[PDB]
Amino acid sequence: LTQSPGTLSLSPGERATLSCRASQSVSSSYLAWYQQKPGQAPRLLIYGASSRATGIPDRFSGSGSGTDFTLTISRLEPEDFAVYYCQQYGSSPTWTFGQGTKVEIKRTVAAPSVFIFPPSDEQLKSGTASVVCLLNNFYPREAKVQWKVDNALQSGNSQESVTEQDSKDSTYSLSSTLTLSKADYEKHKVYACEVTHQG
Amino acid sequence: QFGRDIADTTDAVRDPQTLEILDITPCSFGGVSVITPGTNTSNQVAVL
Ligand SMILES: *[C@@H]1O[C@H](CO)[C@@H](O)[C@H](O)[C@H]1NC(C)=O
Ligand SMILES: *[C@@H]1O[C@H](CO)[C@@H](O)[C@H](O)[C@H]1NC(C)=O
Repeated sequence: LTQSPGTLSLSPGERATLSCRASQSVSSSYLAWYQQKPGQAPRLLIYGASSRATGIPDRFSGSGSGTDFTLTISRLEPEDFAVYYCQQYGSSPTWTFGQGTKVEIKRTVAAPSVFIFPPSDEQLKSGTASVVCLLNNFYPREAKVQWKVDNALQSGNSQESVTEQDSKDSTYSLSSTLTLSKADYEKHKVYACEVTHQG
Repeated sequence: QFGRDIADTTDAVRDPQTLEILDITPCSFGGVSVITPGTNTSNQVAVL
């Protein structure tokens, strides 16, 4: 299955449309749609390519034809901020799900506040280093991060940068960790991190 | 006792008990056109 756009990030209160599309491998009535918040079991929103399940708000609406189909959300709420899946019957043998379009609906717009952390006495006496660079209070998650000593260390195979965390501050946050030997903290005379955001 | 139109039909009538005069207007009617993009474009339609 194709599902688009890969994320849908419009303001609350609007009308917003997800699409679900296929080859001729599938049959026209058996489309359905599902909501999943982080870590939850999915919840059935739409079946029959157009019918709401019982206990789903009248502001959701499915429609389509042939192999081009859609779910329009209307009067959007923060409760809609979730991954949304279509699915369709593979004509008779098999069950097929869509991409999981993240409904990343508009919260704020902001560039990151940033904090930068060299190695520390317990970490170094344990025979290790890990340099840390922290980003927070931003939206969208438009972030890019680069490590330097003070030229470059972003080429290091031991560098990491975890997926972004959304917050009650209506904004994303993320961390990069540059794990290293204690001999790198002996080698490099300074450590630094640089950030690109909003484009 | 009766009113008349061009077709030789009742444009109005007098009631045989209360003797008041009633117009007759025919009950509303018209065509039902279906407005459609082609079936090759969509199965959705509007109705006039
Ligand atoms: C018919 O009956 C009503 C009620 O008794 C009376 O008002 C009316 O004048 C009568 N009409 C005729 C044509 O006799
Ligand atoms: C038929 O519809 C498809 C899209 O559904 C379009 O690509 C194609 O050009 C149409 N052909 C004609 C002749 O209408």
